[PDB]
Amino acid sequence: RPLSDQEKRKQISVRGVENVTELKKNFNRHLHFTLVKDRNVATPRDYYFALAHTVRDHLVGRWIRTQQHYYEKDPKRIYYLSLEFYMGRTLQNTMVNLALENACDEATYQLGLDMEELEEIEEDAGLGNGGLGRLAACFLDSMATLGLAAYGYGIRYEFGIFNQKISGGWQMEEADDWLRYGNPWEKARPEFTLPVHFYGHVEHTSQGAKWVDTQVVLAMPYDTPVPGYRNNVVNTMRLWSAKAPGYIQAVLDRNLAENISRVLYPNDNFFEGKELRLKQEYFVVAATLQDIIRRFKSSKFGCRDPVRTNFDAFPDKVAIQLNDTHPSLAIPELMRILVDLERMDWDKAWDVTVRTCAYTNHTVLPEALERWPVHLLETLLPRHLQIIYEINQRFLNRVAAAFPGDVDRLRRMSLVEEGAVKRINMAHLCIAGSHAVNGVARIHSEILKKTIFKDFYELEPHKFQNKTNGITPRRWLVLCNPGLAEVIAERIGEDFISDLDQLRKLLSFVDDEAFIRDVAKVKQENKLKFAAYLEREYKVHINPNSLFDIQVKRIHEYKRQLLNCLHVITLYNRIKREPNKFFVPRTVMIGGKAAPGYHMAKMIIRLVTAIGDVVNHDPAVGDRLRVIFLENYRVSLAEKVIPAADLSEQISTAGTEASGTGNMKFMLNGALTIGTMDGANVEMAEEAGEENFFIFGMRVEDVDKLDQRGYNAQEYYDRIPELRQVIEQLSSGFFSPKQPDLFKDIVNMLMHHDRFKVFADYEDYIKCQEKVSALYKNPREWTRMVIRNIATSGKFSSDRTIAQYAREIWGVEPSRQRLPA
Amino acid sequence: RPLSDQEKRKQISVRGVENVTELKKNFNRHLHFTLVKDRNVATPRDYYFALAHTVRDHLVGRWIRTQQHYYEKDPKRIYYLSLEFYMGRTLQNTMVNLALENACDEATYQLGLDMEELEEIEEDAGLGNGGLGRLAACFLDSMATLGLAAYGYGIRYEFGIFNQKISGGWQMEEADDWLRYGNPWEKARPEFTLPVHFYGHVEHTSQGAKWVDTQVVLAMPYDTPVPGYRNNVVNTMRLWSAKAPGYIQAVLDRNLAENISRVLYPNDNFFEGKELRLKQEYFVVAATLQDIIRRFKSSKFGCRDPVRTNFDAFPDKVAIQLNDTHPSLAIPELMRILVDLERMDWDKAWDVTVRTCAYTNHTVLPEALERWPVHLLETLLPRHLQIIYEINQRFLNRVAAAFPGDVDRLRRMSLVEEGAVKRINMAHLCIAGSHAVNGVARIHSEILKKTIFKDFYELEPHKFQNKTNGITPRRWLVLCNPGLAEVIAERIGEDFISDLDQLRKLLSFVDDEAFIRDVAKVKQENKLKFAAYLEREYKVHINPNSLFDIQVKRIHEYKRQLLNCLHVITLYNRIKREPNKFFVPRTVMIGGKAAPGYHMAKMIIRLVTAIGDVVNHDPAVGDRLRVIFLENYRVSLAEKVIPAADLSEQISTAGTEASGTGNMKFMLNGALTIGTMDGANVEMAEEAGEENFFIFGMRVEDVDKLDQRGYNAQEYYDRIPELRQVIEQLSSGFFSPKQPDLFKDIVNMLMHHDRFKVFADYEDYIKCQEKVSALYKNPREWTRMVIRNIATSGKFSSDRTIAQYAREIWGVEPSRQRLPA
Ligand SMILES: Nc1ncnc2c1ncn2[C@@H]1O[C@H](COP(=O)(O)O)[C@@H](O)[C@H]1O
Ligand SMILES: Nc1ncnc2c1ncn2[C@@H]1O[C@H](COP(=O)(O)O)[C@@H](O)[C@H]1O
Ligand SMILES: OC[C@H]1O[C@H](O)[C@H](O)[C@@H](O)[C@@H]1O
Ligand SMILES: OC[C@H]1O[C@H](O)[C@H](O)[C@@H](O)[C@@H]1O
Ligand SMILES: Nc1ncnc2[nH]cnc12
Ligand SMILES: Nc1ncnc2[nH]cnc12
Repeated sequence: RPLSDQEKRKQISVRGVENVTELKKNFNRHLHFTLVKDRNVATPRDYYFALAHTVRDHLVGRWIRTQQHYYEKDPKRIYYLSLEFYMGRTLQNTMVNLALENACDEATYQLGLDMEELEEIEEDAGLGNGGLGRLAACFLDSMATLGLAAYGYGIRYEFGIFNQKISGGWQMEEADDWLRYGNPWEKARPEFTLPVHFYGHVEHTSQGAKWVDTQVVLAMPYDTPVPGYRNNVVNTMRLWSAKAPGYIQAVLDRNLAENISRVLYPNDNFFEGKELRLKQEYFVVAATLQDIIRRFKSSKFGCRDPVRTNFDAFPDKVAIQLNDTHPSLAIPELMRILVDLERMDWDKAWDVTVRTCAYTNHTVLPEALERWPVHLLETLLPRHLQIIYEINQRFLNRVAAAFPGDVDRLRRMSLVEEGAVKRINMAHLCIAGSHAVNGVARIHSEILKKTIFKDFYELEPHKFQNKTNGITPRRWLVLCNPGLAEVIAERIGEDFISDLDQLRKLLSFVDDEAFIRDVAKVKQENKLKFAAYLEREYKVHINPNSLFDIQVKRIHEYKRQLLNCLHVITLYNRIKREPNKFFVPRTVMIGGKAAPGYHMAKMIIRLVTAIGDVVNHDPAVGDRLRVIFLENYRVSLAEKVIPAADLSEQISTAGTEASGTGNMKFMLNGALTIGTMDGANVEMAEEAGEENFFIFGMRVEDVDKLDQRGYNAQEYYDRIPELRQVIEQLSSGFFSPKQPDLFKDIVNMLMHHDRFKVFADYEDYIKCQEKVSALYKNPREWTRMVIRNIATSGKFSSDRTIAQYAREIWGVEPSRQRLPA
Repeated sequence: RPLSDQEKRKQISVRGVENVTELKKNFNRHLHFTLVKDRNVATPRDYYFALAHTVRDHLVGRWIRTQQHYYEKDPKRIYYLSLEFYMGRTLQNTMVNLALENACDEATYQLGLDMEELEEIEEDAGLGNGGLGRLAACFLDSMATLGLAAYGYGIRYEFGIFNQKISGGWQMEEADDWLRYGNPWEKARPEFTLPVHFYGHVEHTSQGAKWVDTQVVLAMPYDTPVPGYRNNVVNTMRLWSAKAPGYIQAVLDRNLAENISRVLYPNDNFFEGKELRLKQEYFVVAATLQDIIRRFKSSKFGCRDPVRTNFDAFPDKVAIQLNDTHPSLAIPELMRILVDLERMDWDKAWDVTVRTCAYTNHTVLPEALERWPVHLLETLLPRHLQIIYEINQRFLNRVAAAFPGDVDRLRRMSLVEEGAVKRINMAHLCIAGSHAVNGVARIHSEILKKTIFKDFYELEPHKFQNKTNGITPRRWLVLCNPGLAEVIAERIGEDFISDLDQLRKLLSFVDDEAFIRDVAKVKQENKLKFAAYLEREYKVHINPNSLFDIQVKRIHEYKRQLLNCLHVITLYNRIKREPNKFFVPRTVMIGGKAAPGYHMAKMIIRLVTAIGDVVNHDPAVGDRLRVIFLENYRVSLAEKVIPAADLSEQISTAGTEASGTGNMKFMLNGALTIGTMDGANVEMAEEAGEENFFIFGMRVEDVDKLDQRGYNAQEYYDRIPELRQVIEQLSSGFFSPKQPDLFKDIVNMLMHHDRFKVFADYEDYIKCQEKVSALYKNPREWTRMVIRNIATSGKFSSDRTIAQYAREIWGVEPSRQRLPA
C-alpha cells in the first residue's frame, strides 16, 4: 500500500557502535568529508577536529534522545540564567562522560596519532570571569549527571575573558578570539532567532500597555550539548548571539547592532554601570524567557502546536535560577510578557513570577552589587522601569503592613535607592520577585541574613536558604588528576566519581603504608609534569622537591594576594639574614587576571614579577625560594597546576569571600590549605577537622570589632619590625631600582586605606606559614594529613550542591537512572 | 612488526556508493548528527540542508582526489582572478554534474520529501553584479568540465548584490544576507590566513626596498568545490574573508578591519573611485598571489616543503587571468613580491610577470574604466605606486623607441593620466603587463583595436585577441530547461551537453512535425510554469498564450530599457486608437537592478511600474497588453523566466554592449531575438542566419557618423508624430497623475542629452516589432525559426570559449577524460 509522506518520514530515524574500528572509520570520514582534508596536508589541529566531530556524533545522538525524552515526559524544566559560562575544554570531558576515552585512545593510536597531543590543541570556552562562571559550568555537569531536565542560558561572547600576556612584568590584555578555528561543539540555530526590543516608549491604552517605537536587535541561539556522567543524559547549553534585524555605509553599519554579544565584561566582583552591559543582560533575558515560554506552550510530543496556553502549571513546569543579579531583569520581563502580551492580570502574573524565580547571591561587597541609575533604565527600557516601580509600590505596601510606622525601613527595603544618583537596587528586585534567595556558603548565607539582607529576612524569613557551593568531581579529579583518581579507585572502586561522599572510605587507609606512598607519588608525578609543561610552554625553573605554594584566582584586594607577597619577601629576608640555617625549599606561584580598569590589581601583578626578578636571581637564596607569576590563569591551566600544588592559599579577609571554589579543587587534589575562616573554608575545615588545616587570622567577629573602632594599619606597623622592613623595601625601590616609586600606590593603600586589613593578619599569617614548612619536613605526616583532607572533601561535590537546589528550591528529584543507547 | 606513526597514518584513507539506499542513510545521518535535528522539528529548510550535506560528501570526495591528482601531475595551474562570482544555486547543478539527480530524487521520494521543493529553499550566491560575474561562474563550470587545473579567486562578500524590493514602483535595496542560514558548500580555512599590507611607506635600502609601518588586515580563504560535467573533476573556488590581525571599545573595533569583505560594490559598467573598493581589489590580489606562489613552491606530492624555489618555470606552471581591471594590481604586486621579497632582478621578474598575466576587457564606455587618482594609491599603496611609475617609464621608453618623435603618443599611451586629477589608467597598466589582452566578442575586440586601445595595438599587435563569450549549457539548458533538454536528447542523444555544436543536428528536424510540435509544447509548458511561479510567489497575471516579450539585464541607459518603454506606450496608444483592430496579445516583462546611486536607472525602473499601473488596468486594452517589472532579477530568476520567453530584447546602442550573455541564454532556450548589430548579437545573427533574427537600428558606423556631426534628438522628434505623442504623455503626467513632473529628468535626457540615441532607432525599432508580432501569428513558422536558432547556438557554449582561452592564451590543452570514482 502506497505510504503517505507521513508514514515515509518515519524512516527519518535516529540511528547509526562505540567500536575502535567504527571510531576509526568515522574519524577517517570526518577528516576527509567534514574537514575537506587528507593526510597529505592534515595538521595536528585537523586531527583534533576529526576526533572532536567523531565524539560529537555520539554526543549528539544521546542529546536528541534526551531532548525527545523530555517532551515525552514533560518534566519540570530548570533554566539556569547566567551571563557567564566558564566551560573550558570539551573533548576529554565528553569522552570520559560517555565512556569513550579508552576506545578513542586506541583508535587514534592505531592511526599513528597521540590523543593527549590532540586534546592540548583545543581552546578554552572562557565565557566567564572566575568563580561565578565556573560554578555555572560545574552546575550544568551536575544537573545532567543527576538527570535533571536542565538548561543553561547565556550569551555567546565572540570574545571571552582576555588572554593575559605578561610583558615587563605587567599584565597585557589580548583579545580572546576563541572562535578563530571554529567551535565544533556548538550548533547555530539561525532559524530560531528572536526579537529583542530597546528604547522607544510606552503608550497606555484600553487594550494594554504598548511599548512602541523600539529598536530591535535579534537573538540567535547556539546549542552546545552537556553530557551527564555515564547516564546517557545530554542536556543543552543555549547561548545567544546578536544579529541585525549611503548604501555601503548602511550595510557596514549592520554589524554594529551585533556588538551586544561581542565581548564579555572582564569584571569580577565589581559593578561597572555601562549601558552596553545592561543591554547584554536584557538581551539574554528577553530571548531566554521568550524561548522558555515557547517551549512550555508546545508540550505535546511530535507536535509543535502551542497546545498549552494556560499558565496555571507554569511554575510547576519551569524554574528560573538567577545567577547573581545580572539576569535580574527576568523578573520584570516575565511580568511584562504575562501582563502585557498574555493579558494575565497582575496579581496572578506576580504569583507565577515569584514561584518561577529564585535568586543566588555571590558577594556582600558593596562595589559588586548592581545598582542601575534610573535615567539609564528609563531611556533603554521604559516599560521595565514602569513595572519595576509598580513592583516596588506593591512590595513597599507589604513592608508597611508588616512594620507599621517604620519610616526608615521603607527607605532601606525600597527597590529605588536615592542618593547622589537615583538607582534601582537589583538585589532588592530579585528578593522581591523570588520565592528563594540563597547564599553560596554557610557563613556567607548567615552574613546575608544578618547584614545587607537583614530587613528582607525579617519580612520573609522563609525565602532565605543556603546552598554551599561545590565543584564537579569529573572534571576536577577524573580529568585533571587521573593519577590520583586511579590510586583512589584501586582502593574503593569507581562509585565515588558520581557520589563523592564515597571518599570518606579513604580514612581506613590513613595508616596504609602503600596508600601513603602512592598518594605522595601521584603528587610528585604531578609536580614533575607541571614543572615540565611550565618550562616547555614558557620559561620556567623547578626543584620539584620544593613545596609548591600556590595562589590562583582573580587578582583582588579582598583575596589578598598582597598578604602572600608580604610573606614571600619576609621569607626572602629571613633566608638572607641567616644563610647558615635550614629553610624548607619553596616555590611560590601566584596567578590570576586583573580587570583592565582595576589599577591596584595590576600593580599587584607587577609586584609579583618584580619580586621574582630579585628573588629568583639571588645566589644567596639559591633554589630555596622561587617566586613565579603564572601567566594567563584559566580553566585548562587550573586543571594542570592545582593537581601539582602542596599548599593552597585561601587567604581572603574573614567575611569577604562568599564561598570560593578553587579552595575545593585544591583539597580534592591533595593540597593542604592555609586560609582564614572565610566562605567555604569554614566548612572545609569542619569536614577535614581543624587539626588538618592551617587556619589563621581574624575571624569575622574580630574584623567587625576593628571596623567599629576604626582600622589603623599604623598600629601594627609600629610594632612589627619585620613588617616595616618589608614595606620599606617596597617603598624605597628595592624591588624596582629603575623606578623607586613604582609601588607607591600599594604602600600608601596598605598604610592608609586598606579595606581588607592586610597588616592585621600579617603576624599570624607568618606564624601559620612556619607551621606549614614544619609539617612539610615530615613527609609521612604531611601526606597522612593530605589523606585526611581528600577523604573528607565529599561534601564539596557539585552534585551534592545541585541535589539541594533541586530538592529545596526547584521541587524536582535527582535521578541516577540511565537512558538507553 | 610495530608500524611507525607514518605507516599507520596510511590508513587515513579517502574512502566511504551513489546508491538510493546509501543516500537515504547519509541523508538520515546528516539530518540528525550534522543538523542536530529530528523529524519532530525538521523544517523543509532542514531537509534541504540534509540533502546538501549528503551530495556534498560525493562532491568533496571527488574534490580531494582531483586536487591530489594535480599535485601528482603538476599541471600548469590556471588562476581566474575576479571581484565577482555570480554562482547562483548549487544543489541541482552539483547533482546533475555528478549524475546524482535521479538517485537523489528517488531517495527523497522514499522519505516522503519533494526534492524540487527542497531545491527552492536554497539561496543565490550572488557575489556579482551581472554579466562579468556570471561569466566567471560559467567559466569555472567550463574549466572543470574541460579538465583544466583551474581556480577561481575572489572575495567572499558577506553581502552580495542587494535584494531588490519594489514599493510604490520604486526600487528599494535590502541587504542580501545570503549567509543567514549558513553556506554548506563552503569550507573555511582559518588555518591558512595570509597578511595583507596597507598604508605605511617605503624605505630604500642596500638590502632592498622595504615597505614599513604598514597596517595589516588578514585574509582567510573559504573553499567551494566546482564540479565538471560527469568527469569527476572538481576544482576550487577560493574566496577571501577579511579578519583582524578603552578595552571594550578596542575589542568592538576589531570588527571594523573586516569591513573590507563586507559588501559587494553594486556598480555595473561604472567606475566609482572609493578607497574601500580599492582596498578590496588589493586585498584579493595580495592574498591570491601569495597563495599562488606558495602552491607553486610546494610542488612535491605528499610533501609540503617549498622544494621549488626557482622561478624559471613559473610562467609554465601558472596563469593569471584578470577579469577586467579590478584585479589589475596583480601586475605590480607580483613584481613587488618577486623583486622586493624574492630578490629577483627587475627585468627577469618583468618577463615572468608578463608571461603569467593576461587581461580581459569588458567595456569601451569611459565611465566604466578604472582610473585611480595617484594621491589615493600613494597613501594606500606607496610601494605599488613606485612600481607602477617604473613600469610606465620602462614602457614609455619602448613607445619612444618604436615611434621616435611621436610626442602626443607618449601622452596617450602613458599609464599616468594628467587632467583635472592625476590618475593611473589601469587598462593601460594591464596592457603593459600582460602577454594577452582580449575583447569579449568579435565586434568588441575589433572596436578595441581601432579605438581606445589602438595605440597599444600598434605597438604590440600580437597581444590582442578576441574570445567571444559563452554560457554553460549545463546550467543554462539542462538545469533551467529540462523539458527542452529532454526533447532535444530524444533526437540527438546527450552528447551536446558537453559539446554544444552537436545542436546543429537539430537542423535535420526543422521540418519534422513532431519536433516542431514538441518544441512549441515545451515553451508553452514553460510559459504556464512561469505564470504560476509568478502569481504564487508574487502578484501576477497571465494569458500564457500572449507573446512573452522579455528584457532582463541590469538597468542601463546604454542597454536602452527606455527604448523598450517607448515601444510599449506606442503599442498602448495604437490599441486604444483602433479598438476594432486585431492585436497580437503580448506580455512585456522588464526586469533588472539599478546601482543605488544611478538616478536615471532608478527613474527607468519607476517608469516601468508607472506604465504598468495604467496599461494593466485599462479595460479598452483588455489582456492584449500587460506590462510587468520583474522584481529582484537574479541568477535563479533568470533560470525561470528565460526558458519562458518568446522574444529576447537585446537592444543596446550599436557599439556599447561589449558582448552580452543573456542574449545567448535566450537563444539556447527557444526565444527569437530582436536586437541591434551589437556585441555578440552579431555572431548570433551570423550563426542562425539573419532571416532568423529580428535585427534593427543603427550599425556601429551610423552611430559614429551621427557623433561626428552631433546628435540632435529634436530632429527625430519633429518628424515622428507617434513619438511626440509618447513623450508628451511622459512629460504631461499621463503616467504619473499624482506627480505630473515625475518623469521630467527622463524626458529632458531623451530630448537634450541622450548619449545612446534612443530616438534615432525608434522608428526602425517599432517597425521591427511589428514584424515580430506578424511572424507570431504563424505558430508553425515561428517555431521553425526557433529551431533554426537553437540548432545554431552551439558556438555560444562557454566550453568553446574556455577551449580558446586555454589554447590561445594559457597554453594548456582541454581534456574530456574522466578521473576514477
Ligand atoms: N514537540 C516535540 N516532540 C518531540 N521532540 C521534540 C519536540 N520539540 C522539540 N523536540 C526535540 O528536542 C530538541 C530541542 O528542541 P527545543 O526544546 O525546541 O530546543 C529538538 O532538536 C528535537 O529533537
Ligand atoms: N603536497 C601535496 N601532495 C598531495 N596532495 C596535496 C598536497 N598539498 C595539498 N594537497 C591536496 O590538495 C588540496 C588543496 O590544497 P591547496 O592546493 O593547498 O589549496 C588539499 O586539501 C589536499 O587534499
Ligand atoms: O558562587 C560562586 C563564586 O561567586 C563569586 O565568584 C564569589 O566571589 C566566590 O566566592 C564564589 O565562590
Ligand atoms: O564579458 C562579460 C560581460 O561583461 C560586462 O558585463 C559587459 O557589459 C557585457 O556585455 C559582457 O557580456
Ligand atoms: N574591577 C575593578 N575593581 C576595583 N576597582 C575598579 N575600578 C575599575 N574597575 C575596577
Ligand atoms: N552606477 C552608475 N551609473 C551611472 N551614473 C552613476 N552615478 C552614480 N552611480 C552611477
